[PDB]
Amino acid sequence: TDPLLPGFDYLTLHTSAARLRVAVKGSGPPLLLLHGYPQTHLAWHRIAPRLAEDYSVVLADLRGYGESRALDEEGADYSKAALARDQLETMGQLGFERFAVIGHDRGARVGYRLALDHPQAVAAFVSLTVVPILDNWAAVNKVFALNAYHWFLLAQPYDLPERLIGADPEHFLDYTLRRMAQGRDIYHPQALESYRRAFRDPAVRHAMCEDYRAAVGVDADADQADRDAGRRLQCPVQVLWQERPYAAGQHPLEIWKTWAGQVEGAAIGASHMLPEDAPDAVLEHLLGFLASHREALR
Amino acid sequence: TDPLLPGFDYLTLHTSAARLRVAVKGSGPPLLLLHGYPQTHLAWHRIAPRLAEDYSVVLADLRGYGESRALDEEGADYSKAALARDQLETMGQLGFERFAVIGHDRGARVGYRLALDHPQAVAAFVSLTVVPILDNWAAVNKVFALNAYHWFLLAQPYDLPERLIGADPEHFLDYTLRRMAQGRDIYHPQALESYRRAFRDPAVRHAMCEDYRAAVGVDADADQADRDAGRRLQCPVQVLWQERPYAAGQHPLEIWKTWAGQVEGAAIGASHMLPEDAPDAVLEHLLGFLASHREALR
Repeated sequence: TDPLLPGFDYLTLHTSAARLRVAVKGSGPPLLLLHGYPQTHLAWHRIAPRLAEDYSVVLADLRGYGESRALDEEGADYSKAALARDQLETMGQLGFERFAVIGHDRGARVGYRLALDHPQAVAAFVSLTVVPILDNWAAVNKVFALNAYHWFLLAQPYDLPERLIGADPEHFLDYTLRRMAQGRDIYHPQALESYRRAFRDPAVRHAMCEDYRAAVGVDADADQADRDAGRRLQCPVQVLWQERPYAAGQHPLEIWKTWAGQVEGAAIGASHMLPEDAPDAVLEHLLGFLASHREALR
Repeated sequence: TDPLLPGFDYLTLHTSAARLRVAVKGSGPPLLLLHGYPQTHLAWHRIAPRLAEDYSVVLADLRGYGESRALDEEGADYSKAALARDQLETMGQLGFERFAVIGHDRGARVGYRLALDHPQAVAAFVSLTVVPILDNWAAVNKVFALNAYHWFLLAQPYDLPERLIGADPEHFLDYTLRRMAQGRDIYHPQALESYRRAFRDPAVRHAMCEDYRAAVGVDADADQADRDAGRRLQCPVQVLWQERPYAAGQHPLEIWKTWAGQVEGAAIGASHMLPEDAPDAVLEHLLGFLASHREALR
């Protein structure tokens, strides 16, 4: 019965390599919120309004997801580094050279790559559920690959996964969202229609496969280069993770401490879909982190 | 320009739990040849005629593949152990209580499980490309899961993979066969039409998913129980493998020596599809192995 994103102004930004859908609200220090797969900026609908009471809030559809599209309709770059440049250009266009980044799922992957590549631009970074892909790949075993089968399917060469997931897009979308939510009734029916309409667009499905392809390839190469160079995130980092068992060496707080000198975080008793499943818990942690690092935002 | 399976007699066997398509030819000691995924008994067309000059040759479609079907059209068992019982019943019906087994791909998985469960029935065992699933699962890493993505896709719960692979069955079949052959022109056009017609049958596709599901679950459990018990194959074993690099502990000859006291084998410079890609090399090795162990066949 609350409206979706009350008072958010919907924009379409024309950047060097993309046409990006953005929604903005608020004043004060800037926050960029980046959704994940197979979603859009509406995934933040339970979080963004509260944040916009105290901050400048920018919500974006990732390149190729939702209503955002690459201008190169044949061979665009959907690597995290390219999407990180999109974020620089987006925030710059809106008046911000330095900003906090809050990401979930693929959006957190864009976010950390942004922070690594462009440390002057990232005041603080929050990851919901994500650790760097280098660490994920090192952890692959039987159970991982069964649970996260789509990491392998969607990364197969063009156009195998596009043919398979494109056959009955809405069925695959619905199946995937239910599975990611552990069957919990977390999707606002109207947000859902938005996710569905995006997924019915073959270009969106292709951009999602390209994301997964990049994760295998160039994104992992970029992480390795940073590890080799000893390059770490320079800002405060918060990681919010799903309450579940983590193998030795796999705990998200432990992993982030190998990538950044200033790390904190908390477990949340919800599914992978933290923005929609546990918005009040997420907000409590986010608000406290941002307040505690108000000097970093300056 | 040679006919397919000249002089083979096509039978349909009515077993306790299945209706099985069988093709037989020859006299002398019995050999049971078991094809793999996504194929049928026709995969042996370049090998079986030569063997039938000197042996009793039995070719079968695995339960649910090709023209073989489970009688339980709702909830059949497609575990390797169940398909191994099918082989006992098949060979018994034809007059054989003890026989050699030559398997490729999923058929070799049926074969080794038969040998373990029913050592009195298996005179000798030949595996083309396969090691026990327990060993495969222990080797899962990033590259394995990308290369063998279908092991993970096809094992997802009912009916996810059936929906995806069933959308355009012939396209997926053709793609998969090309990939497995490394693009080599190895499929006789008429054998191909047979593989295609089977794959167009939703029941066949479902039985294939069930095979992959069993591989994750009960088949692996069965291997572990044998390992725990110290149970090994009791017959001579030959393994013919694809010439490629194998990680330490992963070489097929080394692995089979942990499962059997009498093991030999050879590399063949071909794709995974050894029966069709390298029939002359396979025959040279098979004939020599069977001749060398003629006493075991008695």
